[PDB]
Amino acid sequence: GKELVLALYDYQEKSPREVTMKKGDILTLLNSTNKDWWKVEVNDRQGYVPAAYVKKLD
Repeated sequence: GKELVLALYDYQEKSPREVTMKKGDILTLLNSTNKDWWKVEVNDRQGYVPAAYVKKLD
């Protein structure tokens, strides 16, 4: 995915499939098909984070 999202809160990964982000991070939204968890790229890391904890930039 090429779209960007702003991390609204800090979030430490709770499972192997999740990824960690700091508030203010600009992440690349890879997949937003799931209503609750969006897959994002945090710099050079990849995984899921709660959709409600990020904000699409467009």
